[PDB]
Amino acid sequence: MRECISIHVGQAGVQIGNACWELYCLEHGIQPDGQMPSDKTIGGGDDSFNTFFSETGAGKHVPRAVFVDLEPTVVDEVRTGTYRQLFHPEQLITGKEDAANNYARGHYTIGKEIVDLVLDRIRKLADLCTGLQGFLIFHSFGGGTGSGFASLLMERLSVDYGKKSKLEFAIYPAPQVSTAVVEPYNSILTTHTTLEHSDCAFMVDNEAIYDICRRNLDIERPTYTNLNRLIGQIVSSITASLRFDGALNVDLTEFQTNLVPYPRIHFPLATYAPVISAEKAYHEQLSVAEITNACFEPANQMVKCDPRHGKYMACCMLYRGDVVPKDVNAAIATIKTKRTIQFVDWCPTGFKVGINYQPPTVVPGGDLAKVQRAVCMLSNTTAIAEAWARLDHKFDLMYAKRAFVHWYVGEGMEEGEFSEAREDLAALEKDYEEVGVDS
Amino acid sequence: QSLSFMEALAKEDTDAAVQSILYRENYIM
Amino acid sequence: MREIVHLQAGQCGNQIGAKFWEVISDEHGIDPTGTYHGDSDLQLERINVYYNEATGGKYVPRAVLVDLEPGTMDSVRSGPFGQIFRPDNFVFGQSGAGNNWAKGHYTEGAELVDSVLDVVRKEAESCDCLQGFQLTHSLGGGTGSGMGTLLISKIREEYPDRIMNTFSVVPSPKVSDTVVEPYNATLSVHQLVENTDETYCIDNEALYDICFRTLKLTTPTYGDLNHLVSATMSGVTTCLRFPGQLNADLRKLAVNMVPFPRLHFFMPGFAPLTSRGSQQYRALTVPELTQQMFDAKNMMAACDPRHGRYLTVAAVFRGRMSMKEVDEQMLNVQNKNSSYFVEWIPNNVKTAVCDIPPRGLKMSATFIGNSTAIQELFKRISEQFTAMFRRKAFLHWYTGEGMDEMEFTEAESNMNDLVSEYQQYQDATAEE
Amino acid sequence: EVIDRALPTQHDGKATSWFWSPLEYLGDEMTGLLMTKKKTQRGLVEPITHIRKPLSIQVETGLPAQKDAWYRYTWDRSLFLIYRRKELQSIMAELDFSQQDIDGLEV
Amino acid sequence: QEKNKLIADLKGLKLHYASYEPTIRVLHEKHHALLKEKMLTSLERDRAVGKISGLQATLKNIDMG
Amino acid sequence: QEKNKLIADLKGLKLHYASYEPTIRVLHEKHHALLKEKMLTSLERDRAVGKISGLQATLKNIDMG
Repeated sequence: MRECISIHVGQAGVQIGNACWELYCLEHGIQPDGQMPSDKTIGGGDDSFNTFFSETGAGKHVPRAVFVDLEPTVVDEVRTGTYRQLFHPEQLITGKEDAANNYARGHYTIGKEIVDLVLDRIRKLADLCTGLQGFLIFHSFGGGTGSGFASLLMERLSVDYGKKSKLEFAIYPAPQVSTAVVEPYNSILTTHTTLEHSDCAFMVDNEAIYDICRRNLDIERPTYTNLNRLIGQIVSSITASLRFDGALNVDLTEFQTNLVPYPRIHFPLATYAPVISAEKAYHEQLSVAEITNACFEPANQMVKCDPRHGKYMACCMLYRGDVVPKDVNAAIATIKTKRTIQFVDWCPTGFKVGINYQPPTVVPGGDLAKVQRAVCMLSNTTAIAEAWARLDHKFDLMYAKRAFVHWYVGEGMEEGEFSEAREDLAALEKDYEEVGVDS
Repeated sequence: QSLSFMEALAKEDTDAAVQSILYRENYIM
Repeated sequence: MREIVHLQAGQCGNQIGAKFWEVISDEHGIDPTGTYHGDSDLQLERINVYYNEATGGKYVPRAVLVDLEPGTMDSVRSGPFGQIFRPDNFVFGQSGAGNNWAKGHYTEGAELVDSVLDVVRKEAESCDCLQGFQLTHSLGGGTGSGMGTLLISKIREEYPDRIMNTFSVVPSPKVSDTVVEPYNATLSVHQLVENTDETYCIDNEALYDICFRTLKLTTPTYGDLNHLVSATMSGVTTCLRFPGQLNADLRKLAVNMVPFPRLHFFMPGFAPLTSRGSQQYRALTVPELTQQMFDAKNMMAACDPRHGRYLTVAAVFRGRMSMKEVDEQMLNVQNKNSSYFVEWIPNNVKTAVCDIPPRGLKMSATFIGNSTAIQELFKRISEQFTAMFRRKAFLHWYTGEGMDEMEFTEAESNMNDLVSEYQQYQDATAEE
Repeated sequence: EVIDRALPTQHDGKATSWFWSPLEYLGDEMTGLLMTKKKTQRGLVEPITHIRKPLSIQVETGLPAQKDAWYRYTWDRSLFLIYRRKELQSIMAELDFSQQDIDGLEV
Repeated sequence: QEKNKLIADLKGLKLHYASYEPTIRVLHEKHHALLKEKMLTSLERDRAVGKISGLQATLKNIDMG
Repeated sequence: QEKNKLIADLKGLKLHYASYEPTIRVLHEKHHALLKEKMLTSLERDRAVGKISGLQATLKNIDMG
């Protein structure tokens, strides 16, 4: 049935997968041991857990995920954890050498060495499942592992399964803040691969997360754990109708079919709401209209971009919690007449209604409070094209005199690929503005 | 190119008057 | 697994290596006997990088001491931890170098080289896979300078896919130790720029001045400088020794902060350098540490980085603060101090935080960068070398060994080319 | 009239589509009835009206349209109002295009 | 009256340069337009010239025999 | 007092202004020469097209035999 396989490449991918799995286990009452020791006082768990977990003959749950990284340090860090009795060691492949923000090595001299292993693992996992719809590939653009290894694996997966959905989730290098220097070097190459070989791609950054946490959560000292929790909440909200039911079921196919207006324009604008702390969820009346209005606020977007610069082509709304249809109708009526929000002269309306009866759950020790209902936004607009423009400008200014290029040349790679990727991104942008140009 | 560009060209053309006024002010100071 | 083989050369190199070994042994809980007396968690798992598994859990150093004078082995063996090393690695000759690079390379580098190659080959085969080789030496003599270049060349020829990092001691005109020192420097820098991955600059005068004006030490000695450099390398090596959140390795650092192979020189530096009476009056925070890692006063260079432009910067932290302050600090520094780094390349600062705090100190952070400050050293070395090669004095000693004088001509030509390259890349304008 | 047709056009709540806005129960907890909204909630499109006065009639009323004291009215020349007059030209056009000149009409 | 005109000129220069900085942005998009056609076009041009010359020589001396 | 304070602030303001000015002027002129290089590049495009036209007619000549 509705079962998917998740892919976790790089340190960021592995930690995101850990956050997602722990969120799922706590939200379904899944104990860390792997069985159901709750024999005195029950606290839930009688639901459809087959989407993500598997039921054995003795009542054990086996996670269905791929934890691969070129550096063994992250795998070791996960191994010594408290959840080591949950998964199996065979799903956590270590390595001798890694890429560590390098594409040539991790794509030719590093990634190509471990191919048969991961392919056999994923084939076994797929055979272990009955119904397959899509995948959850978790990587990053700055990380050389999650760029080169991710690209080389996803090309093979694309040529091996053309009837299954290919998702994407990674981190965008913010123009203002950054961790490394060679990040756009990897990004320019990875964008072409994700564009001409995949169906949809989700692009997020951390500076927007920092802004929203300091503005709302009001933390002077944030950490990666909150970022991972935000990402996991977003992912769970997206795949909420799969693990459960509701008034209007929205499967992966149901939304991804409309979320792609064109084969070249598949970069939605995700927006999670409400992103608030404990003290912000007590004396604040929560309805649907306000949060839907807040969803379109640039201060709440996870990508630094003013939506007022371009206009929207396709919009997808999802909901999770005790939501009433009349509130959604009122919000739609309000937004459809708002003069601030811009849209094209061609699509008068378009959206989805995802009603989820089960409210989102909380985490003991986390920051999110008990919220009666949740909402997630996926829109498509042309105003986001500036980020690719900035990336192209940076790649150009660093490619003029070939900074840190002799390394890739010596490793072994065609130089004209940089010209190829540059012209591909130029054509992609040009298409984006042409679409944004109305009559 | 937009009205910013025409304004920039005009102020560049009138930069002679701009610099003249600047020098007059400096001399008065 | 992923282990590092360490090399030793020169009496100063030998003493600083012994100091580093003692420092790491104390940090990781090793008694002088040879057993283990630690009480930590990450001091047992990745401990094999510098040690080797043996019976009874008695971990052992991985270092080969190369010297031409046996008077150093007796000195280093009588120390508190001198009885733990491998006496086989102490390969010493019978005749001293006499501060001659050519003579030591020719005479004392032919019949003794075979033993050190054999032992290092045995050590390399003893492990499964290796990353690189660390050699600590000095250019002030023929022991550190005469042989280390030859050893580095040999190991590159045998194993080209390895890391060649070193911490050679640069000379200084104000504080010298050898009359023919710039000759040896000119000879050594050629091999440094031709057959060496990367090299760090080490100065004694700058460290002495730093200690005098900041630590305010009564009787500063070589032990202090050895402890300082040991802390510096330990802070460098903790990225692999003690994994944290954002881990890094030597090769990524090498590739990321070397824009061109001909310029592989760096400048190190440690942040918390205070006085004895100032330690319990201090504020442990990010802006202070950024100020001490950004100012030239705390840097261990005998020059002024403010004369040029910053090329590559890497901030390696060791502790538990967080991420955001580092990025905001580097952002505002680049915003304000715009006239100190290459405008053509943005984001020249690398972030790296080790979640594992060091032993005995709570907040620690080293500074590894490549600023435009060594050009003065190179040009003054070129000036003194040209002056000395003008009338050709102190040259019969080198002539008598057998080697000719064309080597000096080609070396000075290389130095002129390198300094010209450095100066014309210093003014790296955006365009015409 | 002008600004109260323009500012609800600018912001939320006061001029939204009231066609689907719910009601309230009160009196005492729940022993009575729901409330009702009976206004332009229907969809009524109310046009704009204006009023002036003619010259000689004004003179016979007591003043030939004399301006008030030159110094008082900082509000009429308030920078905020002037800037809004610069800013809201779009909405002021959307509301009414009939800028009026009236006083010269007497028979 | 002198100081009044002085403050007037102060604000005038302030606005003059705060409106100058838009032309720094305008030149920013201008050299962006330079980015559009300066290098990838030149790179493709030179590589096309090289391959064209090579295959020209190859086919010509193949047929001449 | 007021004129002295205004003098100090205006001096700082105009010092940084005159720091900006030569940069943008030389940026304009180097941008003009960059567009000159653009014209050069387009000319090499044209001569490459001429060479490839030579290629096509010579290959028709070798095809006819």
